[PDB]
Amino acid sequence: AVGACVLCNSQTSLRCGACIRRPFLCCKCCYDHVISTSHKLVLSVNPYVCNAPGCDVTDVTQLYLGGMSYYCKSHKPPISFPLCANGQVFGLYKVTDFNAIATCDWTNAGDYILANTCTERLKLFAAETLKATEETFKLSYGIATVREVLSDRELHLSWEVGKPRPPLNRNYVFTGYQIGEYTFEKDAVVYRGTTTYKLNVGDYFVLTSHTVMPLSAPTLVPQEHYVRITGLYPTLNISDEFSSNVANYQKVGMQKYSTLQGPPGTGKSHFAIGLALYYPSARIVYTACSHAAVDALCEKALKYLPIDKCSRIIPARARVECFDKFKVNSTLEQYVFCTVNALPETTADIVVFDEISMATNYDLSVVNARLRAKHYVYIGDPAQLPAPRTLLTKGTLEPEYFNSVCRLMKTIGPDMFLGTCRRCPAEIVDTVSALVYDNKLKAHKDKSAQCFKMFYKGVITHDVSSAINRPQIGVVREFLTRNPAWRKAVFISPYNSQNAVASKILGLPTQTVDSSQGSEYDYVIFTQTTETAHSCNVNRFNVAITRAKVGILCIMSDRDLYDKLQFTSLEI
Ligand SMILES: [Zn+2]
Ligand SMILES: [Zn+2]
Ligand SMILES: [Zn+2]
Repeated sequence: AVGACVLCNSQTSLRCGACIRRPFLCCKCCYDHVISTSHKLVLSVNPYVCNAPGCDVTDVTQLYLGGMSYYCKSHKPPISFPLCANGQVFGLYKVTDFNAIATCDWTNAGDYILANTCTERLKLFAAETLKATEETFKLSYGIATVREVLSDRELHLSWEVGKPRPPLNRNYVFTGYQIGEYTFEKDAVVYRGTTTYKLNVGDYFVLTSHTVMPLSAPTLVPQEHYVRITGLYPTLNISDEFSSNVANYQKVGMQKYSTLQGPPGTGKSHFAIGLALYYPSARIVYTACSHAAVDALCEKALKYLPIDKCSRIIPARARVECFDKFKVNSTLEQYVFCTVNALPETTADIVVFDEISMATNYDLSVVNARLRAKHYVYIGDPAQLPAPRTLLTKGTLEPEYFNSVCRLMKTIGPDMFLGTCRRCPAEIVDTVSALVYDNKLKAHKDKSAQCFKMFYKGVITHDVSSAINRPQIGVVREFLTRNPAWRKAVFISPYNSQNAVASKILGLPTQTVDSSQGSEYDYVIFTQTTETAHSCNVNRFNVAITRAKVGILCIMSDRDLYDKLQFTSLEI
């Protein structure tokens, strides 16, 4: 019952029994908590409660020390000291922001803003509290039981009354009863088991709520600048292919952590792998939140780094298929490729943390906890998509509050900017450069003259809250009859349910904007589906249209975003 004060570090025996995470608070801080919030339970070796038989007074503000023991006003002996006096709470060794973090329900943007503008120890408290609150909310959704099994990929579900039903997308992973993890898509529902299984009737599905470990390591270790490349040995022969990156590579070596903002198709992957070739003896751990981002770093590594010195870490509770072509789970290889959640406790010359817009402050802490390293490299794009905040329903989370790295990239700027898009037709590069990159992103490719926009609001139907626009798909179908090059196009929308309808009617492969992030395709068809905050978010829009290598068709609901597309407008 003895720890350091999460606000100021001062030793104490006071934790807040009201806070879900029960943080150690110093007497000066514990007071300013209890006297400002509904949080009145203080703990030490024993609870600060009235010790008189049958008395229920736990409010420290109505409590006194009578000898060794605590009493309320009604029970205290004549010789007693109140537990709250002169801005302190009686403890051994004798905050506005802490209070808002400790009591918020995390449904408001301002809660995430504060969890990212605050002091560094408060970012860990916030990150821990948020994640705790996120997991306890999963317990609020109704259990799903299998009524009947139609096919090997479709069944009929019965939903517990008196509890709400979860969104049936790829985000929401269920546990079958442990008969493998399962997702569902929309009275016929499409089921997808991790382990293939004759899905027994009576079997039930639940959202597994994993207990939240406390955090220790800061989001960002403290910054160190060096006069010379520290702890790394650069090649004197580096292939022309990576010549562009040498100054950035020397910056990586001359400070503790560095930030790389790389817009779509600007060479983030190339940069990350180019780092190993420039520091050829350096042990490098390649990490991201998702298997897809880590796999993408693997595909690049396979092309440039010796396969014998690469390992893909894969936890024995596997959830998707991972990259196969490396030795699996060899923690000691020079090159290690591993999701944040699966990181081993180890050291490294360089940690490369990729897709940083998708990381939470929880993830940034875990990494600094599990990996002791000479250099930390943070790669991604704050103009791209953050991790979903399942609890956030009010306000929009701006890129400067995604996590500590994005806040740095949005405030003091990134240490390094990849400024030339080599993926996208210039029509797309020019659109996004103006929209989210302050005109700093340059087109390598010419205009493709295969980038089209149509303003067509259509009709918005909903499967629950998930939007569908059949007329927008109708327009796409018409377009395809006259544009046969697009037969191979990937269909993209901000909505799973629009994607389900586009699958049936068009037969095109289908992606949400959020699932499309990090991928590229020759041709993209985008239906905005709706005018909502979701569908008009400039980051989501940016990702949507930068997936395309050759052509994009955008059926738009929003005038502002429509007019900004530097595309040939179509009629109908
Ligand atoms: Zn509290
Ligand atoms: Zn304190
Ligand atoms: Zn009492």
